[PDB]
Amino acid sequence: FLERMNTLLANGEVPGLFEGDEYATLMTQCKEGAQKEGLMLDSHEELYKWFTSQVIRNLHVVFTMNPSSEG
Amino acid sequence: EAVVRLSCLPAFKDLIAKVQADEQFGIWLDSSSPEQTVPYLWSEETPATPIGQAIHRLLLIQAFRPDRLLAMAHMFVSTNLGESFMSIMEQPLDLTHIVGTEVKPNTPVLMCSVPGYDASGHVEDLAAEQNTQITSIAIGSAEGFNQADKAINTAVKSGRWVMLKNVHLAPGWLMQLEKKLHSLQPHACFRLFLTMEINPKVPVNLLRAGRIFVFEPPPGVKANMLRTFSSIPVSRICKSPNERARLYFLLAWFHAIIQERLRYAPLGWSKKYEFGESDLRSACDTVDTWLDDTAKGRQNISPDKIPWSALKTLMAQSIYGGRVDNEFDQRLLNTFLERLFTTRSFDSEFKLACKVDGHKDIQMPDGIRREEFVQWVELLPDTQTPSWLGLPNNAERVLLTTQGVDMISKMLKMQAWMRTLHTTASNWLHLIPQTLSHLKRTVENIKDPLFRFFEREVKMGAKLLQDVRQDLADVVQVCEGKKKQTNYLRTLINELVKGILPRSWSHYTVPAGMTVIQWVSDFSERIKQLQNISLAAASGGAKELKNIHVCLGGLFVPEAYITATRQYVAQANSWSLEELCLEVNVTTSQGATLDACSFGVTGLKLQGATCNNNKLSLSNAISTALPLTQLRWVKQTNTEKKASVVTLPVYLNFTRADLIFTVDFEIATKEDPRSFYERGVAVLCT
Amino acid sequence: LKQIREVWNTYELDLVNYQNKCRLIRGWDDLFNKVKEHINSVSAMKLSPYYKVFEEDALSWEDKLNRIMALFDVWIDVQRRWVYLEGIFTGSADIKHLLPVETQRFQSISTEFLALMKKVSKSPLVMDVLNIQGVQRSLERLADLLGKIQKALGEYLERERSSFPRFYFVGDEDLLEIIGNSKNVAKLQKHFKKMFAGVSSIILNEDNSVVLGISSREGEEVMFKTPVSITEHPKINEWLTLVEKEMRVTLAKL
Amino acid sequence: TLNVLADSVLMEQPPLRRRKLEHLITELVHQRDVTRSLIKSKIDNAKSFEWLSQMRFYFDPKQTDVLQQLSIQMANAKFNYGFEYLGVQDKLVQTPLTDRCYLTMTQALEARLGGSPFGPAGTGKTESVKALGHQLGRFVLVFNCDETFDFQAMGRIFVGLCQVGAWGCFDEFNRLEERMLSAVSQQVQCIQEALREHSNPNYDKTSAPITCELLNKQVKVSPDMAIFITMNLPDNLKKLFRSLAMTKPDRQLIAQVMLYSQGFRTAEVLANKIVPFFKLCDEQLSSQSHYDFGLRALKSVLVSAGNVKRERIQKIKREIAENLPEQEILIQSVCETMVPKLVAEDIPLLFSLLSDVFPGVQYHRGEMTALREELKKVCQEMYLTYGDGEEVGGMWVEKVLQLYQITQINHGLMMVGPSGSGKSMAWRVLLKALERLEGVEGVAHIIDPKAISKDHLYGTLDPNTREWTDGLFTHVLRKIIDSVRGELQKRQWIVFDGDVDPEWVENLNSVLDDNKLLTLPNGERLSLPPNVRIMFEVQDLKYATLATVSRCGMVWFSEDVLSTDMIFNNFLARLRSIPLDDSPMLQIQRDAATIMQPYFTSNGLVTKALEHAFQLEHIMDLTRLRCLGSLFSMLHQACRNVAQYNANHPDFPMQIEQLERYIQRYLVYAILWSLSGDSRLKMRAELGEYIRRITTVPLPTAPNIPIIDYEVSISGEWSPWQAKVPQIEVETHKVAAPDVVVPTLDTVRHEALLYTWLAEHKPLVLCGPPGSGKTMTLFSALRALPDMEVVGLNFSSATTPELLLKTFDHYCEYRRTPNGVVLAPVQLGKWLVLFCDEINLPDMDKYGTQRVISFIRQMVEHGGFYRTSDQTWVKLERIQFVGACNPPTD
Ligand SMILES: Nc1ncnc2c1ncn2[C@@H]1O[C@H](COP(=O)(O)OP(=O)(O)OP(=O)(O)O)[C@@H](O)[C@H]1O
Ligand SMILES: Nc1ncnc2c1ncn2[C@@H]1O[C@H](COP(=O)(O)OP(=O)(O)O)[C@@H](O)[C@H]1O
Ligand SMILES: Nc1ncnc2c1ncn2[C@@H]1O[C@H](COP(=O)(O)OP(=O)(O)O)[C@@H](O)[C@H]1O
Repeated sequence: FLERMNTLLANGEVPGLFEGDEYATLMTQCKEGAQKEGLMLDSHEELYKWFTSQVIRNLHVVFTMNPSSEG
Repeated sequence: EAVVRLSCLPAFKDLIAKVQADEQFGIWLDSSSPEQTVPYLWSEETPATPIGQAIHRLLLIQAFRPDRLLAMAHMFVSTNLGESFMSIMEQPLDLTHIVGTEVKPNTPVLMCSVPGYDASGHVEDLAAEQNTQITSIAIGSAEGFNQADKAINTAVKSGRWVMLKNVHLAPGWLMQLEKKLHSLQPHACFRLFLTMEINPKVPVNLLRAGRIFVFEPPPGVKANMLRTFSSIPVSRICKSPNERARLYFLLAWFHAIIQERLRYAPLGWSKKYEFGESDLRSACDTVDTWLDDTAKGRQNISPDKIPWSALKTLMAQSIYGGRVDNEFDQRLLNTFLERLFTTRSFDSEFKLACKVDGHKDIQMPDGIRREEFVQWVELLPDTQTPSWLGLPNNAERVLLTTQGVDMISKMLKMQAWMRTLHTTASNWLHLIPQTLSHLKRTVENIKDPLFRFFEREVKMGAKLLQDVRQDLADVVQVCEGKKKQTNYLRTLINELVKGILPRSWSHYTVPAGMTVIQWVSDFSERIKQLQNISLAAASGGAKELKNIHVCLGGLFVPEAYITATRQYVAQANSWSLEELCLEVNVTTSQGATLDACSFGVTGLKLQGATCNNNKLSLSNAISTALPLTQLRWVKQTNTEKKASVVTLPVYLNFTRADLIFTVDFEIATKEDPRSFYERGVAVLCT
Repeated sequence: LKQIREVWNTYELDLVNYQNKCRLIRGWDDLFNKVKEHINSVSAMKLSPYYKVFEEDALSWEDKLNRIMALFDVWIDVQRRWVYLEGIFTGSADIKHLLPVETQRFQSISTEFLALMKKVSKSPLVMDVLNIQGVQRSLERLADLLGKIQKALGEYLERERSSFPRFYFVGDEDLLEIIGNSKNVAKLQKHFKKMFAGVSSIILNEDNSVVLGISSREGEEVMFKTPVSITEHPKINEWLTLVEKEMRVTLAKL
Repeated sequence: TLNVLADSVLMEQPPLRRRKLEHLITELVHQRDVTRSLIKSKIDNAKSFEWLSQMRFYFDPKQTDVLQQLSIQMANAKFNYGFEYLGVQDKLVQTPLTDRCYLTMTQALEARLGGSPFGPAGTGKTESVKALGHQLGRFVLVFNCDETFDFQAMGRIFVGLCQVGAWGCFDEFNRLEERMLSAVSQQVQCIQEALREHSNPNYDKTSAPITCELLNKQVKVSPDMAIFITMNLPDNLKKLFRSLAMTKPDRQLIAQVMLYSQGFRTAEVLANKIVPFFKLCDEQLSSQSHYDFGLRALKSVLVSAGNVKRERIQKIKREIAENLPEQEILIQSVCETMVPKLVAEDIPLLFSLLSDVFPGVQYHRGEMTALREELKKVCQEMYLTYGDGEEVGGMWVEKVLQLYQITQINHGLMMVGPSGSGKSMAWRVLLKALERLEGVEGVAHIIDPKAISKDHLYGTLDPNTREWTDGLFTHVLRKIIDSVRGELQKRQWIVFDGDVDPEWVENLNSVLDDNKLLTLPNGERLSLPPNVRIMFEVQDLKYATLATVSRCGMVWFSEDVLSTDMIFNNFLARLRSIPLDDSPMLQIQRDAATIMQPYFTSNGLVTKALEHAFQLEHIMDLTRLRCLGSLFSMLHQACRNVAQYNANHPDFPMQIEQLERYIQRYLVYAILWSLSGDSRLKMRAELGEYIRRITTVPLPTAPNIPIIDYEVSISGEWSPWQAKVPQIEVETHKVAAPDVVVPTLDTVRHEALLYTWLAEHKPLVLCGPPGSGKTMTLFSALRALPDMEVVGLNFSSATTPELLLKTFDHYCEYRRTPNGVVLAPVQLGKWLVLFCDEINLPDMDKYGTQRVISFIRQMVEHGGFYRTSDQTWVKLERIQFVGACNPPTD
């Protein structure tokens, strides 16, 4: 979990998450979102970059922790 | 030193001054039991309560004659709880009263026995006197588990006393039994007995939920011999030539002697060997087979025809020497077997043990049937000194002192502490010497084996000193709170508070379990001698190293020192290493001149013997100091050693677990080597 | 339940080829964990009070999930046993002559199993194959037959290992190789090393029909005083026992 | 008979007859001591124990039963001889300890008990049990209880021991963990209790054979079988097993008997010298995990000494005659086996101990002039330094010769030493020299473990289809064995460069031994052809099992074999010959080398600076090769600055005068930034101050400013960095925005070093406290380069080489074998840099190896890796690595 959040926070994208059918479906929904948000559809890599930037500007992760500094 | 520490106590301010007078103090100190009457040495005017005098005398006994500490503690318990408090333990326990009334049928009676002992006979006699049937069951068979379970199921509804034999073999089935015993039992007469030896793998849950009875083999040769004679069938000892009865008596004597010497493990046989009933059965089988082979018929065969060599060799090399690890315990096993198993053992004046209790002897029973040997054994005196075993009489004092220290340690472990840990760590830092220097290395002295050994020793000592200083200063810093402890520091504190030596501080051989304060003290002494060695090496390169009167006990690897001395002597001449043998000269004056091949060592202690000039003689006072023991390497002539010399092992600790080397000593004109071997004489570095 | 009603509509069996050029099922983890998750979800929803949108949508599919689970957790055992026994019966020779009834029963069983595999391959849909009648009963029959024939193979291995007890030092696969390659004796020489202490080879005749002696790692030969002919003792255990006996006798005479 | 045997072992014998001879010397020596003891003891009666305690043999041909013709009696035991052919085996010297073991074990066998020898490992408990079992002709099995213990097999193994009459020995039975120990103890107890009833007083004659229960069924127990439990014991077996203390064997007696069986006159003196020497080597020599001074090593040294003596006498014959010095032959055998494993500190110690135990005699080494000449030709063209003794390069060539000797003897060689020693160079030069001298081609397969999964190293079976797919090493072994392609005339050296680890050598333990066969999970066996050598090029043996280290010989490459002078010679030889641009470049390189030669000598500027920098403090552990390589890369850039200067100025090229003053100052600049570029500013100032007092290169005039603050420019002048920091005014919308850098002192010099070390395509790691500006300093130089495209990549604890693999698949394409498979970026002409965020973050394994770090090292050093799909070597074309990390103390 922390390994995934490391990439979700530092870079905002998780590379080893969307593979195969999930990747294609994500491309479909994100290109549809680009069309309904007035955004021009681009190549797969540029569309993925736009999706990652959309995640950057539309995702906030909050961590709540024990005040135990040893943890 | 004990007087000084006791004088530190406020109740004994005047203790040197008061012991100056009262010339009876020496007689009291030499008294056999100086706890019945103890001189008044505490400075108290008004207090006269019995408890106060008892505890003051207890502290005095800890100071003077600590071997009587057990007896003094017994009298202290007598004063604080009446002179009948422990007497219930002396009488033989009666299982009927305990089991009938205050043992619930839910609770299983645990028939705990020390290994080498069986306790089924007690409850068998219990059932015989109470005429209650027992469904005794042996544990270990796969079908035995099902049979025991069926007996449990069919006995709870009828209250039949179930018995399991050696149930400690199976821990998982015992867990299952403990879990299932929570279910209620219809019958109240039910009593469940688990006979099991003292094995640490036995479930703790069973121990909590059951009544634990501990049985031990009563100490003594007489009890051991009664036990052995009861174990051996009457038929197996009576048949064949009548000499087999005396052979069995001799075997029982030997087995009892070697088991009662196990109690005096340091001074007896170096380590606690397992000499249970299996070895005695094997020896009995050996005697049976060899008397059958030698004496085919039933005639009274002559003792000269007894296969003495076969029995001695088989019991020294195969069934009793098969568990002996080192050379010297094997040598003493051989000494016992030669002394006992001989054709002279069938005479009438043959002594089982000489020098016993000063000048008396233990005679052979002139018997032909097992009955007369048994009657002789039961006629043995109740009093038994360690001299029965060949050991000196003060082995009892040594054992009693060890037991007293063990009781003190147990009570100490049966007892915020930031400040106490801080002050003890600061005291250690103050007492422990500063860093160790090894700033001498020239090309010409790399050839010197002594320099190489001393350099490696000083380097290892300096590294370990730096590690100990850093860790202990870290502990100090954590004590005030300006530094935060970690996992290594946490376990270090856990070890230091309980006074157990940290595993990271152990890099040289130390006795198996000792107080950290003793470790710090001997570490400080070792560092001090290493600083002296380094100073000598700074003063001179190859002249002072030879003239170092080094303390062999303080070296981390003294065997490496012996090897380096041999190497140095080999290089000094054209001789090779294997062409040298060690010659040892004990002197009196510390300023004795050292020869070219001679090497002086200090701190060696001789156990159970003393030397006038260089000739050993037996002494009742153990730990005789050897001042300036000189080690000489000489060209060996490959000749046989005479019969007037003994080879003593040289151990490093009070415990005899590691050999450094062996020293040959000329004994006096009266003593014989066998007595030295059986008295446990050795040389100790510490 | 929305995703549950559609996950079964699109679900391939993911067929794979075999060394015998036959179709098999490789997917088992996704075929068990997903079904268990779906059945747990439908059980929770039926138990849960919040179900007044799905008054009857999972009871008609809970039995479907149970049928899937039973069919396929029998199918996995069936296919594993079948591939293991196929390897045993095809890799080693003389399996037709030795245990003929077992071999013919396994041939009929393999014919039925391959027919079933062709049927499931023609329609690689799990719904399309659950609708086929008789699949469950045929599968349980097939599994029980496989169990019996595997037990019989184990019993035969035990009875052949009981004779010439040196076979207890080799595994099941090694002993199957030993007892199957009766004609190709040259493959036995790799197993004599573990069955004996020092014997590594057997000195055979020119046509490898008479055992003239034994050999070792170094190459030291022990010619038999009386050679044993495998022709007169065709069974392998018989002439192996005779080789051991003649080795003892030859050592004694020498 | 002993004299005839000893005269017949000096001459030439076949190996089988040699072993028969040696067995005969062993027995006849034992008989000689036994008879001599009987004579000295004045034994007259034949029933006396002193004779009756010896193993005695009674043979009666008249009996018709084969098994009972020979009877063996020890003291009162009467065993028959199991007439089972043992082969040739190996014979133990009957020392008094071995005699006591025989007596005790035979007594245990008559009592229907078991034998339980105990003591330290290497004493001979298992071998003594096996020797006793072979003396009685029984089929003895040894079960290794430390590891590779097949529990499922033991059920039928015990039944085989029962129904055959075979023995069983458990080597280090206590090494078993409690779970399997308890069940093995239960089975052993069942067997022992079944066997104890064979000696029933009332049921001695067993009409019905006694059976036990092992496989949930009754199995007959033959009286001939036995079980032995060697240790280093459970309460089940305490009452059913006799124990013997095998603490210390008689090494002097074993050595003397073995030497006498090797034909050595005065074998007693040689034994009583060599045994104390092996004792000293365990005390005076520093403890290493690979040192073996035990009994097995002593026996190996003794047999090698016998071979050496026979070689000497047969060489003298072709020029009875027994006048050779035996001690010098023994010393050569010791030194030809122990010196290669010795660390540099122990080498003088070994000869000091040799002069102690064997005074006066000296060790003379085989010259091998034939190979030492082809080494001079393989070197001097690979730009390496050659030596012939105390001269420079002597230690390295001696290590190469020792490596050659071990390759001749063993087949699983293991080159071990601190990183930076010439291990890889040694074995490469040896391979080329062997190919030249013997005319046999040498092909090296550098398989890197810990970079791929063990499944991809060997292979696995899919539990559904049961199809077998081979791993990397397995496929290499297939291509060596199955396909010939000059098999016997190609030297296949499968170097396992990396870190040694138990997990991937479990399968190799069957290959390193004399078996030379690999057992696969599918059951197939592949036998290693004799030309194959399994070479382990590793840095240390901290995490190597005793089995793997003891199963193969080795040569230790200490850090002292490769001196700094050798590395400087390599740098200058490559500089003068290899063009930096792949003709004027060579000329300027030779001029630079000539100018900078007096500093790259023994002592001098670079050596003194490196020695002084080693006593400073750096953020990372200081490695000599790291600083030297960074210095060499910077100096290589200093020779490209001249190339660009000449290109920009076709007329008036910089002559030797300008070049000299440029490179003298650039050498100091590169020394300062390479030997102290990983340390604090105070350490940099200290190194500069030390340089100022030991150099003759003109330095900055101002003493109050450190040399680290200046630049050499191109005119050979110290231009301060502060003169090259512009004053920029960023527009308002770009205030503190990402990827906005304001020039300063650090960003103008670190950028210079990044340009220097990226123009070489050399991997680098930026180390510093968090937020100090490592990432910003890099991207201010990467994206400035037009063709240096950057691929963002983040390293965490769970990072594995598969991350790099997916990055390569997404951004790079595999060329269809132009010359082998080559991994190249999708776009042409552009270089990919994989920025390594927190390169030291990945988790330390339990065996001290980060898999991803080793994976990227494989392709930094060897220029590629191995695909896991077809097990073929793929080569990186235009892939570059850059790292960044916080200090390791964090
Ligand atoms: N005479 C020489 N012989 C060998 N290497 C030399 C010599 N002179 C200089 N060198 C340099 O020393 C290094 C030798 O290290 P080598 O590549 O053999 O080590 P490795 O075993 O691959 O790795 P590591 O030392 O990190 O374990 C190379 O950089 C080589 O250029
Ligand atoms: N009496 C002996 N004579 C000759 N070699 C011996 C003798 N005792 C032990 N050895 C050698 O010692 C080596 C290791 O002995 P081993 O049986 O492994 O001891 P352990 O089982 O106690 O580790 C063996 O290779 C063996 O050849
Ligand atoms: N010239 C400069 N020197 C140092 N730091 C700077 C400079 N200009 C900007 N910074 C700031 O320093 C920070 C360093 O960030 P970053 O490169 O992520 O640190 P690191 O690479 O050490 O993790 C940046 O956020 C940047 O805003």
